[PDB]
Amino acid sequence: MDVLYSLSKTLKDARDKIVEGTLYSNVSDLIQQFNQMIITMNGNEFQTGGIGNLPIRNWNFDFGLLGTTLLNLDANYVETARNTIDYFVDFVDNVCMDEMVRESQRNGIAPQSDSLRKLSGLKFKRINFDNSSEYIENWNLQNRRQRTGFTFHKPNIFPYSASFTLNRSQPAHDNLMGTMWLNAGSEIQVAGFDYSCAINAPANTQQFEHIVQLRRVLTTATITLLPDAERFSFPRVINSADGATTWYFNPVILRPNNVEVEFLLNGQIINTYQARFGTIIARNFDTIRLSFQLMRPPNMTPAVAALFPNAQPFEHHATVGLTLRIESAVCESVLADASETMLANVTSVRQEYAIPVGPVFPPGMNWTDLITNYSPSREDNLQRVFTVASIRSMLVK
Amino acid sequence: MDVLYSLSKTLKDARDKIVEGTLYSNVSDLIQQFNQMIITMNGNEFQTGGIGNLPIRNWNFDFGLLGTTLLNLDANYVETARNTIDYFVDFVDNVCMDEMVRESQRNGIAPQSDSLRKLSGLKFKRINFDNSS
Amino acid sequence: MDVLYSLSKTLKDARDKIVEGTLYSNVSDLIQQFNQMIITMNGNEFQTGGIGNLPIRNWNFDFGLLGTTLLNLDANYVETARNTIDYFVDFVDNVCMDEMVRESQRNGIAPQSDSLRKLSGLKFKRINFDNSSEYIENWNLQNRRQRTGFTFHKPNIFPYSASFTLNRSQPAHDNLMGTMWLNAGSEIQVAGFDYSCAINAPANTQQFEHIVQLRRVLTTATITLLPDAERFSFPRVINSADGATTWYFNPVILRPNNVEVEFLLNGQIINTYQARFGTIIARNFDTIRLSFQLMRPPNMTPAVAALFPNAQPFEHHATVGLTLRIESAVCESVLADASETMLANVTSVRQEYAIPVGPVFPPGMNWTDLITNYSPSREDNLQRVFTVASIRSMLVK
Amino acid sequence: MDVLYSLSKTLKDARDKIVEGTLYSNVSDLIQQFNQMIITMNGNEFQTGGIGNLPIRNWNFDFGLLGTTLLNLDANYVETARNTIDYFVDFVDNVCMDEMVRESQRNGIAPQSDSLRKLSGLKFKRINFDNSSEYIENWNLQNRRQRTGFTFHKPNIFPYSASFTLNRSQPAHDNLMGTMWLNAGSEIQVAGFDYSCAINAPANTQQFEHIVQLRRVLTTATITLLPDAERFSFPRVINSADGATTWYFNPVILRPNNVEVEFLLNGQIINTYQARFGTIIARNFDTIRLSFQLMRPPNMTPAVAALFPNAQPFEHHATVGLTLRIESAVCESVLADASETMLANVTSVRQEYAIPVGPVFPPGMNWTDLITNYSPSREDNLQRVFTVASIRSMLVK
Amino acid sequence: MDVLYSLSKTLKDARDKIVEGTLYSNVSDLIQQFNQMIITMNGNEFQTGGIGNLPIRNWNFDFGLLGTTLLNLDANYVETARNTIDYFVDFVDNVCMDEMVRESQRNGIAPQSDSLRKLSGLKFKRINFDNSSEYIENWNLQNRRQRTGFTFHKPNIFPYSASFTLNRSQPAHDNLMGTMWLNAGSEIQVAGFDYSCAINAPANTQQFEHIVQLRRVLTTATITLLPDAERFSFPRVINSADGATTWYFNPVILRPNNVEVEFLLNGQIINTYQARFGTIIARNFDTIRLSFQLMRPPNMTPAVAALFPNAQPFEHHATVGLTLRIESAVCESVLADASETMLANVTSVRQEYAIPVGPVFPPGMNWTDLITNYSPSREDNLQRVFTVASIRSMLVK
Amino acid sequence: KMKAIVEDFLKRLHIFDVARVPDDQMYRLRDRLRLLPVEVRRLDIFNLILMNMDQIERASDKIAQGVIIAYRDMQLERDEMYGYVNIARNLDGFQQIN
Ligand SMILES: [Zn+2]
Repeated sequence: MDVLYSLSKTLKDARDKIVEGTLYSNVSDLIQQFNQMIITMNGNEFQTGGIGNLPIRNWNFDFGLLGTTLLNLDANYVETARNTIDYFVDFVDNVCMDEMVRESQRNGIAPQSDSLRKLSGLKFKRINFDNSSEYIENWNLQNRRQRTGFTFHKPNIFPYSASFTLNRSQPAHDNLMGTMWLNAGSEIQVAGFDYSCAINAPANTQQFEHIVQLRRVLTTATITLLPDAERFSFPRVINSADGATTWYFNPVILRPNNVEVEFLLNGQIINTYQARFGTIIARNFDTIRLSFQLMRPPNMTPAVAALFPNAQPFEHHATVGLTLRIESAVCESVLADASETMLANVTSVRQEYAIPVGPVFPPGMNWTDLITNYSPSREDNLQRVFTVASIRSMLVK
Repeated sequence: MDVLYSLSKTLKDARDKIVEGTLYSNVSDLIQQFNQMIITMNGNEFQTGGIGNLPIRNWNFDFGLLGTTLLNLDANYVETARNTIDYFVDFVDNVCMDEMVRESQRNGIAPQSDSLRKLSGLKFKRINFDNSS
Repeated sequence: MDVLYSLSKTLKDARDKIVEGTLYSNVSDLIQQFNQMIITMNGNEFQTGGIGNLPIRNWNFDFGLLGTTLLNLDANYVETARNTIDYFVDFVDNVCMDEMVRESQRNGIAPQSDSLRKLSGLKFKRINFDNSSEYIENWNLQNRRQRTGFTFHKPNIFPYSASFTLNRSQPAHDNLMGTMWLNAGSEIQVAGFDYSCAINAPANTQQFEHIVQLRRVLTTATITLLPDAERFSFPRVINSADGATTWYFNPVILRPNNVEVEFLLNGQIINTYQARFGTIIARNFDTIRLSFQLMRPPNMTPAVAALFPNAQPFEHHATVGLTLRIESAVCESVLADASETMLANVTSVRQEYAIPVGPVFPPGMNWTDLITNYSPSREDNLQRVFTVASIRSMLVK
Repeated sequence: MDVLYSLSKTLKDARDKIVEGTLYSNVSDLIQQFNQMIITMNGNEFQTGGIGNLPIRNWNFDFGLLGTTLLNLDANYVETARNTIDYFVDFVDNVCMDEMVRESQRNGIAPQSDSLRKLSGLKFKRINFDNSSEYIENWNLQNRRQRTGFTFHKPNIFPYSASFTLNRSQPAHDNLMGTMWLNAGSEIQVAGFDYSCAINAPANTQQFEHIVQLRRVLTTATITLLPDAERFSFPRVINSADGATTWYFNPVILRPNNVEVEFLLNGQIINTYQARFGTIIARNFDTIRLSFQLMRPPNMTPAVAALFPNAQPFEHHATVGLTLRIESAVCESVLADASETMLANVTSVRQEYAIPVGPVFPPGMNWTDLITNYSPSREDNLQRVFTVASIRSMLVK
Repeated sequence: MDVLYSLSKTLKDARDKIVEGTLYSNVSDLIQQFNQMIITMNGNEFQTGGIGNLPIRNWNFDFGLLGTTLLNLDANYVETARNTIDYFVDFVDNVCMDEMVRESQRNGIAPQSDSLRKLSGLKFKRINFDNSSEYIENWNLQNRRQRTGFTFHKPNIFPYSASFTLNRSQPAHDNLMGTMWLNAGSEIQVAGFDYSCAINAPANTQQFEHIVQLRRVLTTATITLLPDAERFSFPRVINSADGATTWYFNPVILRPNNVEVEFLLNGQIINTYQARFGTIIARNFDTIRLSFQLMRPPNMTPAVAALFPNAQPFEHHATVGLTLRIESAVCESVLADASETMLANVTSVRQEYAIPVGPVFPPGMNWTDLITNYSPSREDNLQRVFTVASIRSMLVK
Repeated sequence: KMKAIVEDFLKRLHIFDVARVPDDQMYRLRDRLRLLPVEVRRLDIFNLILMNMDQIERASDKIAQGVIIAYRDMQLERDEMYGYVNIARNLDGFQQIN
């Protein structure tokens, strides 16, 4: 595996630092490394593909070295080189792809393909080099077992979930109380509604709460918390819990009262914020708990008083809400986010080559299904597969 | 300060370019830079912590330089190295954190900690490099 | 076969006695043995798999030997070794599995796979060693011929059987007499019931008997025998023998009278115990016979007398029972028990790779079906297959 | 860590292979290893204890080697040796115990004590060897990154849970329908009851279901499945769900109809068994789902018909049940089971020395609490602590 | 004695490591040890038998050695060896068996037979080696004397005892109060019953208690404690204390109230658990005390109220119970358990050869009788006899 | 390690006059030798020497293992056999340079 990495920074730091011009000396340390490779290869034989609509291709090696001679680089030098790189490019592609599809329950971590199982071989280790690529940097540290880590913008930690819970309801659904929400990606929106506007509630206040349990701990999270849930601020006709009928939601929004956000880790409060909207930091948590209340306005102008009668029918439904967005965070486990193309690369290669559903990943690499049951096997396979996608993107985008 | 920087790209471009496999020459310009450091260090002692729940660990130095056993590195070479880096890692952490808390109205744009105030010293400047971050 | 064994204790006593540090002197006698292998190997090519959903990986060999130099292992020594072992590991797995599925009627006791048929070859024998693994220890002794033997906790000798026998019945099922039981694994529970409470029985005693014939002889069995069959001490509605209706069982329990347990071998009483509850030893038997009686209480307090009238309806049904559990025993034939994972390993590998039903084993390696018709062919195949599972578990669990 | 291990197999394979007589050459490879140790040691001082009722014994080293001269050991040789071992014995004990209590939320997987933090030192690794003790065998493979695996018997995967769920109830609790169960250790018993005997149910059949989610996946499980739940086959007076009153349960048992057991992994059915009682194999699962029905008997003798009237009061409560026991299984995570003394050793040492409750483990190392919230930190600490207990048991039981 | 041991690990580590193939090196340290033996032997005449149905085979010794002039063991080498081992096998058997019957009051802890009395001789001690077999490991430590110890799955500490105690009774046995239990092996089930349902009891609570005194201390016990005693949850007709009549028990079960389990050692509470069901650890105890109460339900639905009238007749008998099982534990004294075959081996050899009852052991090696009066003499003889059985099982099962 | 030993070896065997031994042969000869056990006799002795090795070396009259530098007016120690001297059987707390 680490092998694989090199093969690339080799080519990039190659197809990049080698052109009509430049002095030898700025690549001396480079040329060398390169050749070393060629040698180890030549003679050895390979095979890739043979699964689904994936072409089976065989490759051999027998190439010249490099003029460690010349001072400057003449055009002619390049072309006689690019022609030799373009076999490694078109190669690696066919290599990544081959091990970017196979899954395995037991050792879902290690290599699978007849291509790679031969790479981890010892005689090839004579090639590692420059591992500053964020992903490999982390692959290694994970073998030595130590605190790893990645960087994500609008991460994808929440499996899609859009539902409601009626804490007080009746057949006519004309005087409900409960919450409705949307957890998806890096965002949570939750609204608490009370058709009665807490008319008979103690202290004329109805308490609400929304708890979200992350499948993986997030650390160093920068979060935006805002009052109101715009998504649940408009009239809706919704299916009843049993699917037998439909109810009407006609919200009127009030400011959420006594807002308290807790970021917990293993049941312990790590961060707590009381009514603080804007940007807040949650440094280490596996659970978010949002508590907020609807307090019946003690003083109401006529127009307001008219919305909240002492007796039914309750036609304007008092609603309070919150919106929370995780802009960035660090996770010890790989995840999909709003910037990285890893998930899309893996999913795309599998789709393009009609790769059959395997024993580890959900059909279509479905993110919601994956994160909902993010088993150790799925994570090890995902990391292997994401690391390969990142190696591939250094050369092929 | 600039000092501090190096100490890292040193380690990263280190814990990264140093693996069981690469040819020596792909790190000749690197090894060197590294050693240079070790020297300047060994001897001088440091204090970190001394605030809130921040542990006060005392760091002292005493390390041998780096071999060269030609023609790509042998595993044995790595381990005897990683063991020496993991003291600098666990160190720097305790260093950053220490100067990442102290503040000062008047001149709070400069070094504060008993750890860093000693780094800006002159006898250390002999390190700075690869400032592309 | 014996070949196979070595290949493992080789690796275990290897991946175990080889780590950063140790003195050479703890492995001199070991290193050697190892190398010897490598030689015999490389040069020969292998093929494994095919049948069912099982990959066909091809394997080549040509690995350099070791060092007898350093008399104090350096990390570098390990890694250059582990990398060579991890090919044998991932190999053997693919080897065991391949011969852990093929079955054969005629001579289905020897090797089958194109992988193993080549191992029994002569040029390979140059390896065999350290046969202290309980199972191989027994494989050999069986080849030559001698009192083999294994050790089992809560052995699985009784095919599941849960039924009843009505010795006296009538359409209304209001005055029955008979027995009901559950034989399963290492346990037997049997109850004798007499709705009339032996009112018209000679000496007011009803005799009961339960005989269980083992498919294999058990020797050196430690057994728990207790009065009462809790499983048949509660009210039940049961299907009639012909399935046409249901009867009611409303037990009231009395102590079993004149309990006699006989452990017979070929019709001969080897051990006999009269009313002895607790721990008893049955040293060699192929049959268990439990005889017990229901004796109408000669003296009854009013509350008791009320349960047992002189005339029907009989509403409280006098029941006596016994519970017998074989905690441990030795068997000359392999069996499933409550501690060993052999059956589960074989069954699991076959299930995971969608191995088609063969000519020897019942669908799903069903234990009850297997032990019910434990033919010589099934036993020879089971032993081969169990021995391989045990070889595999030395390295892969 | 691995260090620690050696220190023992050193002594065992020592205090065992050294007896008045033996011809030297059975230990040449042994003596050596031994001495090597002594050297590395001598000169380094050690400290242990420092909490609760744990003495703070101090230690020092300065010992003569072991004449490797003689051909046959004379008594005099032994005694001059045993006297040197008994300092290492009484030592290690005080060493294990010291690191068998300290816990850490962050890196609660690595070494803690001032005793061990010094052992992982490099100058010490000159000792490692013979890692065949099932537990170390697994410690390494985990530190290296691979499919670990342990062997058990009547494992302890189910936190104690004994409760019920009334699907149909009313204040008088005279016509209930629901399930009651006991999940504990490796066993599950569940009963479905319907006071009305499905008199008004579609097809006169009431469906039941019991789902149990394991905190860790079990593989290669050998399981006993039997019809009926004896535990719920007798009359009971139970507290109501709200604790305000008590209800009466008067069961009469019928055979469970359409029994289906599913062993699922991440929502997928891995194994499914339809009405198969006896021994079954579940090869890989994190969830067990038991579905069974109560079917009103279509044909009833008078005695049976009398139990099930068309109208209340319902005095005999139709009940169907299942019993499932995991005899053996493999788990990638350490667990308590019915044979290993690890949990008991750790719990016992902590209790004897009045070790204060720490930040990781529940008070008293309570198993139910531990397995209910089996966090990564608790598992890493448990494994460290179990591995040490196993090292200790090689010498001190 | 220790002599005896070697004679085996000699053969096992022999009949196992010696096969067509392997490199000499594996056995160099072994071969040697072996020969050494032969020498010491040859020339000494041995006699075995002379009691009951035990043949009297006499053995002469005149055997060659084992050339060390080879590298790879040729088949021919094996056979010329196996033929010499098969005399030692068939020998040792006849040796173990001979000293596996004789008993002595005075010095029972010592050797008896004309076969062994000659083995403890000095000129033979020249053999002893590799004492890692759990049992010998413990035999030795017992003669120098120290913290000995063993391991048992579901041990056999409780002599069979099934009885009751009526704390309140009258001739009609229509209003009883007391307890009934079953202590057997590693399990205890106890029920407390009060026909009056504590109608006239202080606080409407009836206290119960069950104390069990172990004959030997158990340490590091892993125990399952569950509410309810299924064994005493069904209707029974029982004999009165004086045997003159029979009473009726018609239980209805309630949850045991204020459950408290105490594991005491010499009158001191070592472990105490209040209402904790599931898995608990008892680290060192010689007594178990179970205290539990029946509390009349303060609130009862009609169906429940109907079972418990203010005046007799009391037709439903309130019962509360507990079940306790010792899954595993360590004991300083040998005991029978659910996994080891020692007791069964000793008992079986004596039964097969019609060995007459002796002065130490109860007839038939009856476990209940043995553990009930586990005198020092019985324990020393049992340990000697169990250790021999374990030596024998290394070769003959 | 190379030739040295090999040379003597063959010589004592008489039979052949070394020299005319292809260089591929002599070395290849080592390659094979360096993979065998060792006459318990032979071996058993080396193990012995190594264990005592250390002890001899320091136990000599002329020659000792390294010296330390403190530039810290340091207190001289006293030992019966040498009188007022500056020894120290323990170097710990200062780098080591082989
Ligand atoms: Zn068991």
